[PDB]
Amino acid sequence: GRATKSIPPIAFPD
Repeated sequence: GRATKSIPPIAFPD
């Protein structure tokens, strides 16, 4: 669920 929209965006499936 963690997806930071700062680039480059790091999104984790949790």
